Amino acid sequence: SLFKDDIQLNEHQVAWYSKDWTAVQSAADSFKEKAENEFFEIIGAINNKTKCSIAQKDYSKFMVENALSQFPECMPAVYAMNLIGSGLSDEAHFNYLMAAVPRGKRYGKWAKLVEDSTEVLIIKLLAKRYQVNTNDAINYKSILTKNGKLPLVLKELKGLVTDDFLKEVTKNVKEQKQLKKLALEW
Amino acid sequence: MITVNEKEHILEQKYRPSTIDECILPAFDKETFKSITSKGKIPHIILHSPSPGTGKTTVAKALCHDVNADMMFVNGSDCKIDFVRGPLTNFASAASFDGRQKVIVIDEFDRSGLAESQRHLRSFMEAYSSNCSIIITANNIDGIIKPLQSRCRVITFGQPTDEDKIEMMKQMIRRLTEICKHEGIAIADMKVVAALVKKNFPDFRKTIGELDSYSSKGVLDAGILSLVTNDRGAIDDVLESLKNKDVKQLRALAPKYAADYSWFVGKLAEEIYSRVTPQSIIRMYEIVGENNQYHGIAANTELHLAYLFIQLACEMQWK
Amino acid sequence: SMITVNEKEHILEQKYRPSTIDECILPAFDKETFKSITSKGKIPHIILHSPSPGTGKTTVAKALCHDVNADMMFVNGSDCKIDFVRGPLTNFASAASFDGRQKVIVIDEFDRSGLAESQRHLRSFMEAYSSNCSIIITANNIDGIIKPLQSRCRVITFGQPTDEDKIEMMKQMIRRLTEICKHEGIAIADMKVVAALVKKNFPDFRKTIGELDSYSSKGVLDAGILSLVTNDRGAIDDVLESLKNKDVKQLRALAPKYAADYSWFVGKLAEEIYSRVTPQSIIRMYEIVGENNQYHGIAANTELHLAYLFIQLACEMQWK
Amino acid sequence: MITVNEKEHILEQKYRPSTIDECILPAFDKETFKSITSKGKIPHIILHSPSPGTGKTTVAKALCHDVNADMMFVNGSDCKIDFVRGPLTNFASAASFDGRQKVIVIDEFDRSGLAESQRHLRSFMEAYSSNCSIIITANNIDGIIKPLQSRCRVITFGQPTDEDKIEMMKQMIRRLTEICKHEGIAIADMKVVAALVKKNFPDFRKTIGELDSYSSKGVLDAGILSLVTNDRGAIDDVLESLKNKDVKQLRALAPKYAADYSWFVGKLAEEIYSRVTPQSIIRMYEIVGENNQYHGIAANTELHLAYLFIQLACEMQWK
Amino acid sequence: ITVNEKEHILEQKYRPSTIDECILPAFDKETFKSITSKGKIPHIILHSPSPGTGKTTVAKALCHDVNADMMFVNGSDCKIDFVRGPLTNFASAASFDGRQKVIVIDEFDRSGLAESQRHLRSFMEAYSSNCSIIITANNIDGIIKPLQSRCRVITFGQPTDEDKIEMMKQMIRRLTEICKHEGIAIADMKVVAALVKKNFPDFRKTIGELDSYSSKGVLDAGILSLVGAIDDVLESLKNKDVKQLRALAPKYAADYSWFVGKLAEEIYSRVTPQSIIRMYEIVGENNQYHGIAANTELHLAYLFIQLACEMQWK
Amino acid sequence: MKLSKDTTALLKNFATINSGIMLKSGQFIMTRAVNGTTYAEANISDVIDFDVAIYDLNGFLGILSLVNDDAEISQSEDGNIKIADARSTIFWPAADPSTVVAPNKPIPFPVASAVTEIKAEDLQQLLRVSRGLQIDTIAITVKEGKIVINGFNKVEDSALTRVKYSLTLGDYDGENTFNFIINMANMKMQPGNYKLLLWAKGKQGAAKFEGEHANYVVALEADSTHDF
Amino acid sequence: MKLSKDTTALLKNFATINSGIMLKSGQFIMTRAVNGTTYAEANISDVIDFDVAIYDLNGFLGILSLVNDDAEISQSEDGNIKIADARSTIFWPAADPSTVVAPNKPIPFPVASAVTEIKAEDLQQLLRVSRGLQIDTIAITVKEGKIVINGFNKVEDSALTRVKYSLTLGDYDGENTFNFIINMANMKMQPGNYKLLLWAKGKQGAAKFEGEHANYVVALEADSTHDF
DNA sequence: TTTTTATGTACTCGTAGTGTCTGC
DNA sequence: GCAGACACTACGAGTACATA
Ligand SMILES: Nc1ncnc2c1ncn2[C@@H]1O[C@H](COP(=O)(O)OP(=O)(O)O)[C@@H](O)[C@H]1O
Ligand SMILES: [Mg+2]
Ligand SMILES: [Mg+2]
Ligand SMILES: [Mg+2]
Ligand SMILES: [Mg+2]
Repeated sequence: SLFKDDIQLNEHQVAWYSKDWTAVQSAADSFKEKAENEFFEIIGAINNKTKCSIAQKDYSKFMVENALSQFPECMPAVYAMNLIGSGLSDEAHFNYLMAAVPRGKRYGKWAKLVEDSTEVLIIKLLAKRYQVNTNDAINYKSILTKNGKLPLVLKELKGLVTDDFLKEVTKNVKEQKQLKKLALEW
Repeated sequence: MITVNEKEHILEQKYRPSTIDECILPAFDKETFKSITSKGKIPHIILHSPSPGTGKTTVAKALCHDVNADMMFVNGSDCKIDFVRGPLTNFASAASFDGRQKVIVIDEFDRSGLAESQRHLRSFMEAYSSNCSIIITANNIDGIIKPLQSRCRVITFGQPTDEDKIEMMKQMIRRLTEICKHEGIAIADMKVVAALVKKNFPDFRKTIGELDSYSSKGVLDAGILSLVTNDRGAIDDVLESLKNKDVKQLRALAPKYAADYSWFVGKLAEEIYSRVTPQSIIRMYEIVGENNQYHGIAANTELHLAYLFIQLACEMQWK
Repeated sequence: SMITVNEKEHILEQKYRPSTIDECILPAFDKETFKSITSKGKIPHIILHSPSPGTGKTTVAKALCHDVNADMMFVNGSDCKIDFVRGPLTNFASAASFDGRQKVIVIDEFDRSGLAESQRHLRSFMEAYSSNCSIIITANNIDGIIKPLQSRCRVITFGQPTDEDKIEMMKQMIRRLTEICKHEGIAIADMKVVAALVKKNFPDFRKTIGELDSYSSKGVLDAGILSLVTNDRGAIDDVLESLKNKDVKQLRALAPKYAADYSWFVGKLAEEIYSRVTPQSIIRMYEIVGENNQYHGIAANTELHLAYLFIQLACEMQWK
Repeated sequence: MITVNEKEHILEQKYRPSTIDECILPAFDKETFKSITSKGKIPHIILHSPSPGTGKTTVAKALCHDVNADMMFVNGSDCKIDFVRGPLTNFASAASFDGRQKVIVIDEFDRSGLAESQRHLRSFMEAYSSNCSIIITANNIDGIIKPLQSRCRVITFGQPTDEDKIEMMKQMIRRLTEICKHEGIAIADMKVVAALVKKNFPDFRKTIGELDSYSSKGVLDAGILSLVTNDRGAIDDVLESLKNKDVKQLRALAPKYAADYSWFVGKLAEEIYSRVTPQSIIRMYEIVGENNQYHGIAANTELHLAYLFIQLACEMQWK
Repeated sequence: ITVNEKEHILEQKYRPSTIDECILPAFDKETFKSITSKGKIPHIILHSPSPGTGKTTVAKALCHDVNADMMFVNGSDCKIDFVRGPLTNFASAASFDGRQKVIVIDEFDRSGLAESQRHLRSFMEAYSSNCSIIITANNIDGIIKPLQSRCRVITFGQPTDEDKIEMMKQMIRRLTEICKHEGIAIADMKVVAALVKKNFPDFRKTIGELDSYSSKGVLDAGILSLVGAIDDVLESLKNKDVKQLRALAPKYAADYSWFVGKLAEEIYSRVTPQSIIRMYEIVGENNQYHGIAANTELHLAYLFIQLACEMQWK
Repeated sequence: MKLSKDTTALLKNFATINSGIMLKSGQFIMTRAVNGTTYAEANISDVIDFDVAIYDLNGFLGILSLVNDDAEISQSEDGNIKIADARSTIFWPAADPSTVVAPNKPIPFPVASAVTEIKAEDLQQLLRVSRGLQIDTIAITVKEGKIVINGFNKVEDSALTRVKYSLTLGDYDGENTFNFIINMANMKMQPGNYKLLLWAKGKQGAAKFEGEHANYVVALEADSTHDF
Repeated sequence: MKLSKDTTALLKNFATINSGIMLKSGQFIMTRAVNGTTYAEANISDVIDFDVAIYDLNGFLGILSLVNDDAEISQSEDGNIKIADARSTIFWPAADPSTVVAPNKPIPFPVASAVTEIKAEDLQQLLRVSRGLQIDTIAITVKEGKIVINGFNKVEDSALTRVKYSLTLGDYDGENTFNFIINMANMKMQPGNYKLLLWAKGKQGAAKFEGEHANYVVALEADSTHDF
């Protein structure tokens, strides 16, 4: 900045006035906050018997049913809507779930399985190599573990872990680590 | 007093209000809009309402008309990233030699596939805010990214109070009466106008459309009232047969509605919902869901609908 | 003869397509509104919809343009993507006709979800060019049209006649089918055939004409064609008498006989048992037979399914 | 007279009928096809039947042959919406310099994922109806959307009358004799051929397939007849295990009779009617009829049979 | 005996390569050899409700004895864009050495492959002059009816008494040869006979248990007692851990048809008799209403709730 | 019958108006856009010797570019279009005449309400300036004795009041006052000098461009003004 | 050892047939499609001195394209492969040879029952016309004494009735009659001239294309007809 | 108070690679 | 006359929907 004066502009003004569209793209990606949802305002109405009209709100049978399926008191209604409610309207689905699900303040955290990304990768590798289903692959993994041939088999299969395969293994970019984990597999 | 555009032949397009005072809005919304027009400068506004025909585009143009702004009306679906990089920058950076505030109206900007462009727009707002303002209108507010919603004054149309609704409906009755008088439509019974207003609320566009449709013979008398207060797709015969547990009439009615099974089942559930006990609501939705789930599976469809009728007639507890 | 004939078409329902509103067989209120529109000289935005096919939505959409003498652009709705709207449709709506006619866009079958975004681009379009051009949409599923577009159009629901309207429409369709048979060379040896064809496929006039062409393979509509149309596959005396006697073994023997044409058998059986049983037994008969017919396409052994139905009926019916 | 495709080694594909007269069809349906051929123009047709091997594809190709039509055969599972915008529109818009009718055969067009494509067809079939017609063949008519069914002549196969069935079985026996003559198979007992035809009706494809199967020795003696009648032996082991309430043997016998579940439930009702006390007949019919009518939605067949065995062993009283 | 030294799994290392090497019932082996003698191969569905009898092995052996250019496809991998792509390219193109081409689709009833089967409907008639398909299935009802019409359905097994004793003899001899080849010592031939008897006719499970025991080098008590694939679900049912069962439902939501039968089998031993009957009722109703359910995860979760609440473990 | 490169360039320019064309035996070709905005007619050197409808004119011109310039176009024995080259032959499909939107008869333009002339240089400058200032509409009007073309950008200027370009053709000795708006998208013609005829009768109107080889009729915008 | 850019461009073409490749000691490379519908071979300049199996060939060639042309390629001490070049060094995992589909045996193509030639320009014109006319299969046969290639669109022409394209390749001189059908999807060859050897006997046969860089053999379609 | 099932199909947007013609 | 500009296509990302 040769001109040592200037009130100085923000990054957006510098990007736009200069018409450097890469700086404009970065400034726009600055606002790339993502993932907005208000499904739990609907579920609360189902749980707390609040008044709530879905004639103007977005509805999700999968999200509503999976949220209500976290507590056994609602499992009868979720089961019924999972059997005979698939061909119902979203309004009808919501109406039934309000009429049937018993009242209760039950909000909590969903039950999610925490997986060994390395073990998932090993099972997927064994299923790809031997063209078997998932449980057959797990049985192969058990047999190769209790035989000591697993380091040998993993060594023979280390070349099969392409960078697209790791996308199927796990979306966490820390997948790079497993990559090195598989590079050092001897 | 009323705004008439002789270029338009469609009634709802011919009588589009041109001023904030002419629009039929909630009291607080109209007060805020009058304040905006009085203070002389227009902020960044987002007018949204999922219910169509409440007045978003009308109010945007009326704000621009009251402020006497240099308005650039743009179809939101055409406001792609190149439009922001080009025409919007060209309009923002152009010098104004008349003191008119520059305002960009982006009508119906709630497309998800434009999110990226919207992000660019946000950055645009941080560079040319001192030169122009933006009035977005939308139906799905979730189609507008969160930074845009946060940077603007978000006004939710079609969300009135009960007294607001009474006042708006009286104003709409008066406006339809003035439209009839301008159009040469004789009003023999104001109950027709009242029924139209109450039936098509809060969609005013659809209200004026219904007025144009039912005012075909030029007179609004008791016949048009009976036509408006009617339901041409009413299912009442099936509902009354179920209420009476009339097996003969249900057996006769099964083939009448068996042709459009999906639509009839939907409408029948929708109608029974409001006329039965809560536990009857549970049972009705279970019965209807099962019967519809086995639609393509059953052999005789008319028999399947008669089976549904028997189930409902036996298990329903009408309030 | 006041019946339009597309000489270039061989399929019956395409050959005999009405070209004016008066020729169209419509409910009273709908035809009245269409005559009113054609009388007003200008066409607003319209949506002709019905879950039932073959009610006349496309026919009336073309006939309105014909009567008003409108410069029409007939577009397959499924090709009406957003770039097509941004291109030829905008140019057509903004430009004027060389002869001063009103321009109308007919978007036939516009009720796909994949076009919703395109429909979104339309909701400003329809307000920008409403002075010069209008849009007439055809739909089967109204929910395939976004609610703003419904708000912008006059929505007209086909296939919703009154009882007297339905009687009159069936009379008119019978007369039209008789005139079409006269033109085509189909001898009508029994008018009951045409009446049953009209009553059977109502309100699908396209299916009506198509089935008229189907059952006219022998050039005549005699009594055999009537037995085929109404599905008259005989009597159910053995089953009924064995149910009344509670002859379980006879019913086990009779199941495979009627296992073949299950839908006809179950319908006829319901119709016959309805009259020969006590009112208390009528509800239970409908319950049993409805469950059995509902689970048909799932039952692995249809003969065993019919045996199960027979046993239930023979045990639970009270034969008056 | 019999049509032979020497490039085919599979017997059911080698002797595919090439004309309508060579087909074995009900009287009225064959008459309809002959009328369509005599007129010279083919309409939009939907040949359907849930029973495979009734001749829908055969009759489509035979119609196109007898009419001498410019045919485009297409696997319906590939007829996506771009396949209609491209190949189908190119084929239909091409001219007919020789006066031949253009017909598109969409074979097996009943996948749900094609619905949108089918929707795109309902205007297509009306734009090109002057020169191009479509012949859809399906197993599940519910996979064809209602507008397409409205635009077509729907012809349901595999649903003949008793006289039609007698005549078709006669013709099928004679055709099988001709096929065994051509192929070099010795028929030492015509009752074997009659047994094949009466067993596999109306799936003629499976009739010829089982003819190929049992003619491994080149001759059809009376010993093959006991193998064709498909009696599959008796079921004394399961009945005794049910009488003794021996759960382990029932679990062991479940995968055995999971081979042909339909035949097994039939034989089970037929036999166990005699071995349970008269007071248990209604309950046993309830159990067996439910287990049979819920089979098409049972994921695990062996588990379904185990469940049936447990219900019977727990609730039945034996003589 | 056929051996593949490149393989490290015994069931992949010692897989029979011909029909004769397979330990099958007399009638089944005779029909297979007649089919191979016929010269060509039609579309065939090998069905075996009882596992481990060797439908994959018999399919590969058919391809080997008829000398066919075989492409082996796992059913779960046989998605529709794979059928449109490589499979079409294989079936429409002739072989360099004039052999008949054959596609082997293993366990075609396992997953959401119904659209692939409905696609295969026309595929099989479009290329029948050059390519045949051999589908293997444990539950024949998983194969759509048009494919069953287009294929010859061969149901496996159900051996006679003489067939059973001869097959057990052949399996004992094969196990002895495999032990001699792998260097494993047989302390008692009665133990080998008892293993073959215990796991008959699940030969694959026998070879799998042998491969599990392989690390020792001898054969002693491989019949064990203690020392599963559903251990997590079983333990969480015993503990009445509703949250862990809810978390486990999506894991086995993959192959419900296999999991539900495996669950019934594993529960049958560890619970009281009246609870055996009750488990069969609950699991059977759940399996019965599976075709209606839209999300198998929730269906499996409800089954877990019911079983956990009603089981009286021993 | 060969196709001189001038004929092929003319056919390409026509393809920009309609994806398909219906050319009959002679030396006269014509096309009209499916949305009825522009129409074109022209005489050319090469002689058409058989009637045939092309569904995809652009692909036909592509395959023509794929062979030698002296290729021989004829009607194949099957009835298609045979392009004979040195070693190769291309068979292009003949479309059904009903599947191509084409004019029924050469539409005769009425007697003009105003006449002027556009030099090819002025037209090229107008097009290049349209690329530059991004003007999307034009207005043929009168400016104190002369006939002028005003160029506006309707995206940023919706009322057509801020003139971005201005061109002066000839003078207007008449007494009428008109303002014919034309959308730039409908200017599908190739460069050259054009006698510009303008016809208007109340609600009806059109603008014809007569060139030495081709004539182009263009529909005016709905909100054009005139007093004829 | 380094891979000259001609070797790299050849391997990029060999990746179009098989996603991986197995390189064995020598100055010779080969690959075949996993379904066995096409196989390729090529004598290459750069010497391969150690056996190495590459499962991901395209990613490996992307690694190659980045780090210079004189890149030293070898196998690493641990067991993988190493690519060192002045500024950088990259390690790539060496896959087991059983993980890559290799043709195992170099197919000794028999003495051709028919021989012809096709120039690079003819092949380019054919590919362009096929991209234009939607042509997906070709048929090499004998027409009026010359050897011709007829291009068909098998989609709209299931029986190969209407010939859409035709090309001549010279006289035949022989005494046999044939019609070898080739699906265009199986021709992954790079542009250039090709000596075409068509061999057939009974039910077996193949079509070999000897090029200026590599030889590509392809399998005939099912219903190919010959009288050898 | 929390928060996403697999497969197949369809559409739109942005951008980068790519081919091809042309202006001082 | 050849860089550059103009247009066209191929592909990744995001969204949406039906059915299981
Ligand atoms: N009949 C048989 N004879 C010999 N070994 C068999 C037989 N059946 C299965 N096996 C063993 O099982 C393994 C593969 O079994 P597989 O064919 O997958 O059975 P399934 O398909 O029923 O699970 C092979 O390694 C083989 O050793
Ligand atoms: Mg608006
Ligand atoms: Mg229609
Ligand atoms: Mg078929
Ligand atoms: Mg297996």
